[PDB]
Order: sequence, then structure tokens, then C-alpha cells
Amino acid sequence: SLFYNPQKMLSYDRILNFVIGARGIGKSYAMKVYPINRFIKYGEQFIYVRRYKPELAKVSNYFNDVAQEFPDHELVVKGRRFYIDGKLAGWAIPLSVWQSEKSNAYPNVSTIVFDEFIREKDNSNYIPNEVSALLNLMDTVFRNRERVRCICLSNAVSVVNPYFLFFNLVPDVNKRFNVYDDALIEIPDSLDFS
Repeated sequence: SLFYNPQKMLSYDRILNFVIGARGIGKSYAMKVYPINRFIKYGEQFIYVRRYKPELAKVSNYFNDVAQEFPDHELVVKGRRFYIDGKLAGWAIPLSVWQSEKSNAYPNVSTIVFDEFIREKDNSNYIPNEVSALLNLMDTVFRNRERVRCICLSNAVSVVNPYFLFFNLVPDVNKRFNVYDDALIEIPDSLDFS
């Protein structure tokens, strides 16, 4: 995007990624552009995850942000599925009903984007054993550890959320990148222009 460059974050090649403190525009935008490019180039598919169904109420507008980036490609949403040039390229999944979505096929997913993954902030209304649910989703659609990644985004910066607690991640807020063996926490300073 214009102000957020996911290149460095992606270069870490971690299976699990958390980008937080994300101030509105680029992070979410960038993570629409990246998987779309992976499909067009390599046929890699992607899953867009939100916690609850109402968060996907307007998923028909998903490609509007990035439509101008791919003018010569037909970007289509039908229900909760994403199509590029007439081919199934991705899925929108409410994590709350992942168990029901498992009956479907997911041939070549390599990127998962979980936007607004922190219950922000008003109440810890997370799904029971939610981390296990995302984990199950990941193992289901990722064939192996090579060149796959789940990227979780939030405008919040609750350093004590179920995912950080579950995986024993306690980042240093003075660092843009807190690095772990299988996980990464990025706190972008993209919109501090000073």
C-alpha cells in the first residue's frame, strides 16, 4: 500500500503473523492485494476470516478497495466466495461457524487473513476455544509449513489477548518487530510521518 509495506513482515516467513496498532488504511488494503497477486501469479488461494457473521455482512464489497489495482482481471464475490477471472480464488469464513465450512474443499490455500482479530476492545466476547478453532482451520487448509502464512490484523494493541496468551507471546512495545520461531508480531509505525 501507499504507506504500509508488508515486504519485511512477509520476509520473516512465519506461519503465524499479528499486525497490530494498525491505523486505518494500508494494512487491510495490503492484505487484499497480496493474496490476489499470489492467485494471479501462482494460483495460490486465500481465506478471509472474520470472527462473527455480521462482520461479513458487506463482503460483496470486498474487492472495491483494490479493484483499481487489477483492472484487467474480473474480481467477483458470490455469497462468501471469491472469484478471479471466473476461477475460485478464495473464501470468506466466519470463524464462529468453521465447523460447518469444513465439508467444503480447499485445494490450494497458502494465505489466511484474519482481520480485526482482537475483540476491540469493548468485551472479551471471543469464541470459546477460539485459538484452537483457528488452529484447526489452519491445519485443515495448509498442506505443510512451506510458504504458507496466517496474518491477523487489528487496529487495537491489546498485548494480552487470547492468541498472545495461548502461544506465550509477550512483545516489547518499543519494537516494530517481535520475532519468535513460528510467529511474528508487527507494530507498524507507517502513519507517523514525523
